[PDB]
Amino acid sequence: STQTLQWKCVESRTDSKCLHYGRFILSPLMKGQADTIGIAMRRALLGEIEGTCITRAKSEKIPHEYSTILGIQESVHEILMNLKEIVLRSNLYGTCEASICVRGPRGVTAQDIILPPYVEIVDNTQHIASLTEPIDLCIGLQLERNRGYHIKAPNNFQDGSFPIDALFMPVRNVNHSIHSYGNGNEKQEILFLEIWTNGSLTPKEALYEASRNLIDLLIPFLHAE
Amino acid sequence: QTYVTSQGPEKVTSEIPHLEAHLLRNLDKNGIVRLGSWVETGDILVGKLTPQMAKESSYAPEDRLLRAILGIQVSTSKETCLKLPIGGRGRVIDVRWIQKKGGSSYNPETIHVYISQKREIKVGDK
Repeated sequence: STQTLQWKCVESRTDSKCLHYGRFILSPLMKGQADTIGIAMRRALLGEIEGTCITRAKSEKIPHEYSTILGIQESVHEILMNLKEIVLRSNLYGTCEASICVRGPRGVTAQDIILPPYVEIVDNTQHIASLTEPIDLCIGLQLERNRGYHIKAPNNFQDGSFPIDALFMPVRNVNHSIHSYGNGNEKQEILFLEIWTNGSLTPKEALYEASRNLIDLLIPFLHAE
Repeated sequence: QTYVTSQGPEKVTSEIPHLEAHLLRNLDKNGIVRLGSWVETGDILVGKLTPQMAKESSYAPEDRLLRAILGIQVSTSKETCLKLPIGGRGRVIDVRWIQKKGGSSYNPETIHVYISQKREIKVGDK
C-alpha cells in the first residue's frame, strides 16, 4: 500500500582499466530483509562468482623456475609472478591454450598474448616481460575457469610446465550498509551495496551472477522428495 | 662422498642392480641427478656402487631363499645411494661434482646437491 521496492545504481567510477566500482541502493525494505540480503549478497559475491585465469605456463629451453635467461632482466619466477595478474574474460567451462612468441629487444606486455576466439584481455598494458637483447622468446600458457582458490600439483613436467596457483577472484571487495527510513509507525530501511571488481566483470553483472548462484544454491528445497 | 675400499674405490654409476627403474627416472647417464627434477622422498640423488664382498657365506639364509626361490640374482655390490629423507622434497637447483688433487693418486669424488623448496605458511608455523 505504501511504496514499492526499488533498486538503482548511484555511482560507478572506472578508477583504472582493471578496477571498477559500483554502489547500489534498495528502497522501502521492511525489517529483517535488509540484513539477510546484505549478508547473503556479500558471501555470494566473495565466493560464488567464477573468473578465468592462467593456470600453467610452459617455457622453452629453461631448466627450472629459479633460472636466468640472457637478454631478459626478469627472472623466470618473476615472470610467473607477473603472469598471474593477467585478467581475462570468458563464459564457457573448460580449459584452453594460448601462446606468446615475441622477438628480442621489444618489451613484452599483455597485448602480445595470443588468445582463443572466446577469451579476451581487459587491460592491455600489464607488464609481463622485459627484453633487452635479441632472443626469440616463446612461452605456452593454459587458461582455466574455476571457482575460488585452487591449488595444483607440479605434475606434467615436459621440458618445463610450471603451474601457477591462480586465484579465481573477480570481485576485489564488497561492502554494505542498512540505514533507517523513518516511515512513521512502520519500520523500513534503506540498503546500500558497494562492489569493487577487477575488470573481469562489471557491477550490475557481478551482482547478477552472484544473485543467480545464490538462487541456484537455495533451490533443492523447493522440490519434494 | 666416495671412499677407496679394499675391493674398489666405490665406482659411480647411473644404474644399480635390482633397483626400481622408477627410482632412477631422474638419474642422469653419469650417475648424478640433473637440474629441474622434482625429486620426492626416497628418490636417489647420487648412487655409487660400493663394491660389496662376494660374501655368500655371510648372507642371511632368508636372503639366499629369496634369491633362489624367486630367481633373484646374487650381486657383489652394496646398495649405496643418497636417498632423499622424509620431507626435503623440492626441485634441484644446483649440482656440484669434485674430486681430490694431492699426493694420493686416488680421487674420492664429493657431490653436492642443492634442493630448494617454496614453502608457504600453514597451520603450525610461528
